[PDB]
Amino acid sequence: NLIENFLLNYSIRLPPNSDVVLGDYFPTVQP
Amino acid sequence: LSVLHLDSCTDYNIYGRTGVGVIRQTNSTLLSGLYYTSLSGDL
Amino acid sequence: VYDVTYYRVNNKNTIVSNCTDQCASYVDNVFTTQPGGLIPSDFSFNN
Amino acid sequence: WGHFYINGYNFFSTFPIDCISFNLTTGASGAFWTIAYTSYTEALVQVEN
Ligand SMILES: *[C@@H]1O[C@H](CO)[C@@H](O[C@@H]2O[C@H](CO)[C@@H](O[C@@H]3O[C@H](CO)[C@@H](O)[C@H](O)[C@@H]3O)[C@H](O)[C@H]2NC(C)=O)[C@H](O)[C@H]1NC(C)=O
Ligand SMILES: *[C@@H]1O[C@H](CO)[C@@H](O[C@@H]2O[C@H](CO)[C@@H](O)[C@H](O)[C@H]2NC(C)=O)[C@H](O)[C@H]1NC(C)=O
Ligand SMILES: *[C@@H]1O[C@H](CO)[C@@H](O)[C@H](O)[C@H]1NC(C)=O
Repeated sequence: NLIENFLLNYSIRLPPNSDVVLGDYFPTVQP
Repeated sequence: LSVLHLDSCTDYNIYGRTGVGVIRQTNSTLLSGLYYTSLSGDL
Repeated sequence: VYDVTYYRVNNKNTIVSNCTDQCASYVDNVFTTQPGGLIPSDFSFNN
Repeated sequence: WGHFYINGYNFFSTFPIDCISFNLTTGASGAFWTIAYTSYTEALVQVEN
C-alpha cells in the first residue's frame, strides 16, 4: 500500500478524464 | 495537384508511379511507409 | 531502483493497477542495451 | 546527412547537420517515450504488416 500511495500522489498531475500508463523509476516490490 | 478518382478505372500517377487501375479506400492499417508495391514492381 | 516499472492509472471513476503482461507488450518501449550496442531479442519495436 | 524519416519514410531533407537542438515534452498527458542514438549496421530483419 506504500507503493500504491506513492502512485496516488504521483498521478495528481493527470487530467480529470484520462486513462494512462505511467513509466518511471518507481519503488518496486522485490529488492 | 492531388485529384483522386475512386471506385472507377483511372489513369493514375501516384508519387511518381504510373499505370491504369481501380483505386479504392480500404479499412486496413499500415503504420509505416508511403506506398506499397509488388514483386513485379507494380503499385 | 535500477529500471522502469509501468502502472496503469484510471481517473474516470483514481485507480492504480499493475501492468505486467499483455498490456506491458503495448507500451513497454524501453530496453537495456547489450554490449556492442545490440537490441535484445525480446524487444517489441513498437515505435 | 539531413534526411528526415517519419514512420520509416524519407519525406524531406536539408543540408548536412552538425548539431540538433530540441525541447520536447508530452506534458500533463503522463506519456513516456525514448530517444535513441544509433549507428548503421547490416542485419537480417523479419517484417510483418
Ligand atoms: C501510441 O499509440 C498506440 C496505438 O496507435 C498505443 O498502442 C495501443 O495500446 C493499447 C493499450 O494501451 C492497446 O489496447 C488493447 O487492445 C486489445 C484489443 O485486442 C485489448 O484486449 C487490450 O486490453 C487493450 O485494450 C492497443 O491495441 C495498442 N495499439 C497498438 C499497439 O497499435 C501506444 O500505447 C501509444 N504509445 C504509448 C507510449 O503509450
Ligand atoms: C486526403 O485526405 C484528406 C483529409 O481527410 C482529404 O481532404 C478532405 O476532403 C474532403 C472532401 O472534399 C473535404 O470536404 C475536406 O475539407 C478535406 N479536408 C481537408 C483538411 O482539406 C483529401 O481530399 C484526401 N486526398 C485525396 C487526393 O483524396
Ligand atoms: C473491412 O470491411 C469488410 C467488409 O467489407 C470486413 O469484412 C473487414 O473485416 C473490415 N476490416 C477491417 C480491418 O475493419
